[PDB]
Amino acid sequence: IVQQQNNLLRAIEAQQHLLQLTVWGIKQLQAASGGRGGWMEWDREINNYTSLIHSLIEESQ
Amino acid sequence: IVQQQNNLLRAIEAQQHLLQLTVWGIKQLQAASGGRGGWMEWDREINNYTSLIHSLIEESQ
Amino acid sequence: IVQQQNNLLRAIEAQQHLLQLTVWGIKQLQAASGGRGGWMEWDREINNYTSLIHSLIEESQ
Repeated sequence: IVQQQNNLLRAIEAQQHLLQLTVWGIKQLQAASGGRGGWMEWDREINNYTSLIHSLIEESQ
Repeated sequence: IVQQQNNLLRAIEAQQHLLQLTVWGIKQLQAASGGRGGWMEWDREINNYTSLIHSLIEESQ
Repeated sequence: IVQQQNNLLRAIEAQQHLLQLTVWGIKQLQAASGGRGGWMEWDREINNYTSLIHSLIEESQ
C-alpha cells in the first residue's frame, strides 16, 4: 500500500508539470494577441491552486 | 494510510480546478477567433471526462 | 484501502485524458497562427511527462 501511494503521488507530480506546461502555452497565446491585463484574476486563481497543490505534495512527502 | 489517501484526493481535487481553469482559458482564446461550433465534440469529450472525474471524487469521499 | 487506491488511480487516468484534450486544443490554436516550429521543445517536454505518467499508470496497475 505504501509503495502504491508513492506511485500515485509521483503521477500527480508529473501531471502537475503537464498542467504548468499547458498554462505556459496558454499564456504565450494570450500574449501574442496583446497585453494580459484582463487575465490577472485567471492568473491569481491559477497561482493559488498551484500553491495548494504544492502544499499537498509537500505534505504527502 | 487513510490520512495519506485523503491528501492525494485533495491534490486531485485541486488539480481538477486547475484543469478547468485551463479549459476556460482555451475556450476564451477560441471564442476570440470566432464561433466555437467546430469545438462541440472537444467540448463533449471534456464534459464527459469531467463527469467521470466528478463521480470518482464523489465515490472517493 | 485497496479499493480506494484503485479509485484514485482511475481519477488520475481520467485527468490525464483531460490534460491531453487541453494539449490538443492548445496545439490547434497554435497551428491556426502559423507553423509550430517554435513549440518543438514544449512538445518534447509534454511528450516526456506524458511518457512518465504512462509508466506510472502502468506500474500502478
